Amino acid sequence: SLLARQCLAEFLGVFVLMLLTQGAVAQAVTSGETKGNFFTMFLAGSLAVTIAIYVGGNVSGAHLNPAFSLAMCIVGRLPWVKLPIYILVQLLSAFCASGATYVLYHDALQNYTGGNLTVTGPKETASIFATYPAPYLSLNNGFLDQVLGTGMLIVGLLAILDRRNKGVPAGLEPVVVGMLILALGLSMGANCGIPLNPARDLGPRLFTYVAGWGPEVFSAGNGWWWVPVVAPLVGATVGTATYQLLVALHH
Amino acid sequence: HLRIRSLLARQCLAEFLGVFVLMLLTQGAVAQAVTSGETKGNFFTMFLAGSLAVTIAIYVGGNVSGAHLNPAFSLAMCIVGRLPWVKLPIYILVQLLSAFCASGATYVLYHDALQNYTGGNLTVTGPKETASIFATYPAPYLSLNNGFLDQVLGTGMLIVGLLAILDRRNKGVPAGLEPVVVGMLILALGLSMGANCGIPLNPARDLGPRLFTYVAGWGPEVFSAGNGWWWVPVVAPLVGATVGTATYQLLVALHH
Amino acid sequence: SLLARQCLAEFLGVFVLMLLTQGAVAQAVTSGETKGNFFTMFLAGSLAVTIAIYVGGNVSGAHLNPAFSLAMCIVGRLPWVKLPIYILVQLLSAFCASGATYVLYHDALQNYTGGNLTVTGPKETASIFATYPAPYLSLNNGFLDQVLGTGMLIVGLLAILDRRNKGVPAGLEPVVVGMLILALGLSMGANCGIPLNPARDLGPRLFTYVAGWGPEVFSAGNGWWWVPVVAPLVGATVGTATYQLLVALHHP
Amino acid sequence: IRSLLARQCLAEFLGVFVLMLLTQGAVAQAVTSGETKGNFFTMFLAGSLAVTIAIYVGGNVSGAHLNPAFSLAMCIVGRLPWVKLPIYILVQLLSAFCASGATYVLYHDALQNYTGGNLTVTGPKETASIFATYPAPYLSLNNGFLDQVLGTGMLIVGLLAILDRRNKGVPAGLEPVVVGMLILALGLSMGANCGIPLNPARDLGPRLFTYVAGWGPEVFSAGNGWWWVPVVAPLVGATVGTATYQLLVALHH
Ligand SMILES: CCCCCCCCCO[C@@H]1O[C@H](CO)[C@@H](O)[C@@H](O)[C@H]1O
Ligand SMILES: CCCCCCCCCO[C@@H]1O[C@H](CO)[C@@H](O)[C@@H](O)[C@H]1O
Ligand SMILES: CCCCCCCCCO[C@@H]1O[C@H](CO)[C@@H](O)[C@@H](O)[C@H]1O
Ligand SMILES: CCCCCCCCCO[C@@H]1O[C@H](CO)[C@@H](O)[C@@H](O)[C@H]1O
Ligand SMILES: CCCCCCCCCO[C@@H]1O[C@H](CO)[C@@H](O)[C@@H](O)[C@H]1O
Ligand SMILES: CCCCCCCCCO[C@@H]1O[C@H](CO)[C@@H](O)[C@@H](O)[C@H]1O
Ligand SMILES: CCCCCCCCCO[C@@H]1O[C@H](CO)[C@@H](O)[C@@H](O)[C@H]1O
Ligand SMILES: CCCCCCCCCO[C@@H]1O[C@H](CO)[C@@H](O)[C@@H](O)[C@H]1O
Ligand SMILES: CCCCCCCCCO[C@@H]1O[C@H](CO)[C@@H](O)[C@@H](O)[C@H]1O
Ligand SMILES: CCCCCCCCCO[C@@H]1O[C@H](CO)[C@@H](O)[C@@H](O)[C@H]1O
Ligand SMILES: CCCCCCCCCO[C@@H]1O[C@H](CO)[C@@H](O)[C@@H](O)[C@H]1O
Ligand SMILES: CCCCCCCCCO[C@@H]1O[C@H](CO)[C@@H](O)[C@@H](O)[C@H]1O
Ligand SMILES: CCCCCCCCCO[C@@H]1O[C@H](CO)[C@@H](O)[C@@H](O)[C@H]1O
Ligand SMILES: CCCCCCCCCO[C@@H]1O[C@H](CO)[C@@H](O)[C@@H](O)[C@H]1O
Ligand SMILES: CCCCCCCCCO[C@@H]1O[C@H](CO)[C@@H](O)[C@@H](O)[C@H]1O
Ligand SMILES: CCCCCCCCCO[C@@H]1O[C@H](CO)[C@@H](O)[C@@H](O)[C@H]1O
Repeated sequence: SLLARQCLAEFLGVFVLMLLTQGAVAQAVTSGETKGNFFTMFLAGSLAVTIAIYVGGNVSGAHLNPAFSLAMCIVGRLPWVKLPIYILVQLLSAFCASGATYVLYHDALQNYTGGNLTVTGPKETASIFATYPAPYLSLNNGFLDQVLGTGMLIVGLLAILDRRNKGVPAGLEPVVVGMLILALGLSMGANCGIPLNPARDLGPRLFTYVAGWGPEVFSAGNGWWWVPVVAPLVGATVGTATYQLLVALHH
Repeated sequence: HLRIRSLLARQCLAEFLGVFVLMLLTQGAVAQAVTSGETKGNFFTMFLAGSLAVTIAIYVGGNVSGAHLNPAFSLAMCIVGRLPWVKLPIYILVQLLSAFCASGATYVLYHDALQNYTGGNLTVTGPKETASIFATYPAPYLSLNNGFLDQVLGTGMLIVGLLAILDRRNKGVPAGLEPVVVGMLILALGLSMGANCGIPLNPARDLGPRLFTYVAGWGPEVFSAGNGWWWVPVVAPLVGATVGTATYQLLVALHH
Repeated sequence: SLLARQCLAEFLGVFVLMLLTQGAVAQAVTSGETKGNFFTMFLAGSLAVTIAIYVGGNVSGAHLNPAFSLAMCIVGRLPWVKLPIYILVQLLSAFCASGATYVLYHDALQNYTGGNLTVTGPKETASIFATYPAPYLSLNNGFLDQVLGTGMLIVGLLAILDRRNKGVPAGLEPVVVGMLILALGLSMGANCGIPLNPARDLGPRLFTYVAGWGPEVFSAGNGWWWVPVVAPLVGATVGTATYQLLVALHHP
Repeated sequence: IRSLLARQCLAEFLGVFVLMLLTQGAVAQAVTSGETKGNFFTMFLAGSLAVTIAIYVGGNVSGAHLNPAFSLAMCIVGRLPWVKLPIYILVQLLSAFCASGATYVLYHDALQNYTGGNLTVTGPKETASIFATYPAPYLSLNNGFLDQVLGTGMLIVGLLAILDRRNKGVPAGLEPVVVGMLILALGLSMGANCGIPLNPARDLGPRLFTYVAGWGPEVFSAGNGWWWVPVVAPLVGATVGTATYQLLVALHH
């Protein structure tokens, strides 16, 4: 079954993406920042994307991201009827990787918290799994952040995926994508941590909702949960339109 | 039916796109470090991000063969006869405009963080100054002379490298990796000669955003600060590109 | 017959691997973290794998790791009867490279330790050579940690080596492996370092046993020493069986 | 320039000059900023970037040598005439001396601000080590000599292996990048004892600069007379490294 094969690729790639991304936050948090910090988190996040894109068969393979799946539907490369299935698989995979992360870091989490799982405050561990905005950040500014960041990402991915573009060399495309993730992380990561990917954010938030952290994962940050869902989708639409226009202006 | 037939228009669009990306990533990383109280960025993160921005922007621009992104490089391309002189004012203006616009986007991207960091007080010098998010300012100890030399050298070295990567009489680095190697050059320059004044090496990258901060809340001190520093990142890199290009060219002439 | 050349490549590669890896820990610990830290240790271990793999003739050359050698047997690329030879050579090279590190950092060890060679305290230097778990880590968590990390490394190496995949540009395979090791170190290095390699751990632990640290190197961490030996082997087996199942799933 | 030796000397001067500007530049950036613009990691990283840039400048690994130790290796394998060895070393030495003056000028204002004009070799505000290397205070001469024999021997074996057109190694056009990875690995694993000068010209030439440029004879007496270890020990490392490389090739063929 082709759909099944496509679904396997999404599940595998999102799983590896999420393990490495979340593991790097758990490493920094539960170690008191003696084995990780903000830079380590951004770098491991960009290496996670490089590796996951390889796992998924490169940029032309798995999407790993509802935002990118939307972009593929817009340009005609993925049938609209398959979009919910992809997003479902990507969400489930991120949910499952959060469980793997929880088990990988069980002793470290227990040691750091004494078993007290919190969303805010000095020992909070909710942000190992999903993102939370900086304390100063309004919903509007956060929405803008993650329209711009995701639209930049999407235009970069589409230009790499576009075979008529002379860009990066065969077999290195995931490495350059990793470079862009790093650049975005270090230049646009301060407001709310470049989730850039609604499955990357909602799947794990749901995991922490049911695995001990409770409803505050949805009320925290002024109801922040829906911004990493909606804004990347807006960013993918605007980014796909921008890219399609640029192509039209060029030939 | 939307195809741009004019070559000049296509070239201008590339300048605009590449400079815009270069400047968003470059200024964003300074803003991230500054506004976060250095908990989300720092000097190293700024130097690394600025060299990543160059790599990414040169890909966006069509590799080193495509967009210039830099009035100093555009001068070099004229000097070696690859850009008609008459197009040079057009390129520089589009570069300036793109950098100005990208500063606007940075300002909107970091509005809440700026307000929180400054309480609304937009200063150019002092513990909480934020003008250096957009344009570059010299260390307090630096004279114009030393600052001038610093930018002549940094920019001259950059241009010579770009010329060597471009020159097809050389063996060249692998196709599709030029931008990565340019990025590595930018990183090296930032860690070895970025202390005096933040290595702008690009008049558009500096003046455009300085003009933005002039009108967007920082006032005329952006032009008086540093003993009238604003003109050094304009003139010195152009002097550096001229000396670098002349140096590259006789070296080549010297081996023929 | 290429057995002797195959052994030489294992010995050379492991030796560069261990010098660079251990040196970076010694540089960090011994300088009071003024010339190294957790991050340079993880990055140095990445560079070391990249350099050692070039030295060993790239991913299809020296194995450098009992867990990869085990994977080569399972998939039928290394004869089972050579597995004990490769592991022995890998173990011996890691033991010798620890001697080289000790000599390299002789004055710095004495300055850091005043001659007191311990495992566990504030001036402990045993973890320059072999890996010890975080104080909170149970043997269960540490075992799972190594099984997962090594399994991920091995799936990555299999996919790079497998010529049915489109591949990574020729002569950059080692650089991409190094990026995986960096990713593993930053995302799952906190529990017990990322030995990922039985010879890289047991070889040097044997060295510290006889070179001055004593039997504590085997009782510390609730008898930690066997976990970096057995867990990467289980990870190699589980990763290999997973790579082969996925693959078979895409064939008839 | 019709003279072959002339063009070869020019290549050595230009390569070493860039190597030194970038290498010393990063130490001045870290020291004179009070480590707000650089630190130990930055110095190691910029050192490794300087080498790959300078090796490009020189025409890749099969171009300029940039290093008395590597030229000795080239003489031993017959790829460079012995009678040209004192010439190469002298040009490498003088390039490093000239590059140190460029560093002093580039960082003139930063140096005055940091020292108040008192140039010292030891103590809280010493600036001598911007230009040349000094050993960790705990290090004996013997241990530093071993440190530089091993570090340089490993560098030389890597470089010979890359030069050796019989080896499948790095993609054409990226050999200087992999050498720079090597220099970073060496800096992070073996840079604590005395930096990783690995290069007699990189060390002596700058030391002679600071000697005449205001730091005085103490650059030669500091570190229990340390100055000759980064001169002699890389030469022994190159010799040992070259024999080792030749042994290993023979062991395969
Ligand atoms: C664990 C660290 C590195 C693992 C790297 C795996 C690289 C090989 C992946 O190839 C792709 O796998 C997809 C499944 O996801 C399939 O759809 C298939 O088409 C194939 O082309
Ligand atoms: C799998 C899709 C289902 C996800 C739905 C989870 C969101 C449930 C709504 O939670 C509420 O969100 C408000 C913001 O609207 C917050 O103010 C807060 O009070 C919170 O209680
Ligand atoms: C990262 C943002 C940049 C995305 C821009 C996508 C534009 C695609 C350009 O296509 C190329 O345009 C040339 C003319 O310019 C043509 O001759 C032809 O070669 C065509 O294939
Ligand atoms: C993040 C890395 C992205 C790699 C590939 C992006 C570049 C692909 C298109 O580039 C170039 O767009 C220029 C406009 O800027 C045009 O002039 C056009 O001729 C085109 O060729
Ligand atoms: C780190 C950035 C430094 C700038 C890179 C310089 C690019 C010039 C590439 O051309 C050639 O690369 C060849 C490899 O084959 C070498 O032989 C060398 O002769 C040179 O002619
Ligand atoms: C429209 C593009 C040009 C941008 C701004 C033009 C120059 C602004 C000049 O400002 C003045 O420059 C003097 C010279 O350094 C300083 O001493 C100080 O008096 C400053 O107030
Ligand atoms: C920092 C480095 C910048 C200086 C650039 C020096 C360029 C040297 C001139 O080119 C060289 O001319 C040789 C003979 O004319 C050719 O055989 C070929 O080798 C070519 O590469
Ligand atoms: C700084 C790293 C530079 C490395 C440049 C290339 C290294 C070449 C390694 O050669 C390999 O040596 C193996 C012995 O270990 C042998 O098995 C042999 O087959 C050979 O292929
Ligand atoms: C203590 C365990 C640590 C290393 C693992 C040892 C693996 C032993 C495998 O033996 C081999 O099994 C093959 C298939 O099972 C058989 O074909 C046969 O060739 C036999 O020789
Ligand atoms: C489950 C997938 C198993 C795939 C394992 C087989 C890997 C193929 C080995 O590669 C080959 O190794 C040679 C040396 O042995 C090299 O010289 C080169 O020719 C290379 O192509
Ligand atoms: C740091 C990440 C390390 C993982 C490297 C993963 C294996 C790379 C093998 O080559 C890749 O094979 C894929 C499967 O065919 C293709 O999709 C193609 O794009 C190609 O590049
Ligand atoms: C050259 C390598 C030799 C192989 C090393 C394996 C021997 C390890 C045994 O440790 C023993 O653990 C005891 C705990 O009961 C200690 O009290 C003491 O008896 C010690 O001897
Ligand atoms: C060639 C491999 C030989 C290595 C043998 C190591 C000796 C075994 C370690 O001794 C004991 O292990 C116990 C449980 O593991 C610990 O609780 C502790 O009491 C320790 O002293
Ligand atoms: C920061 C500046 C980066 C410039 C990189 C320049 C790389 C091109 C240098 O090519 C080589 O120049 C040698 C002179 O040194 C000559 O011998 C000649 O044979 C040529 O092949
Ligand atoms: C630090 C690296 C150690 C150097 C080891 C080099 C000796 C191996 C030489 O033979 C290797 O094998 C084949 C011929 O033997 C070819 O592939 C050849 O080009 C080389 O690869
Ligand atoms: C080719 C140029 C050679 C440069 C070196 C020549 C000067 C030697 C330095 O003099 C003395 O060296 C003694 C030997 O260690 C030290 O004890 C120390 O007191 C120092 O004063």
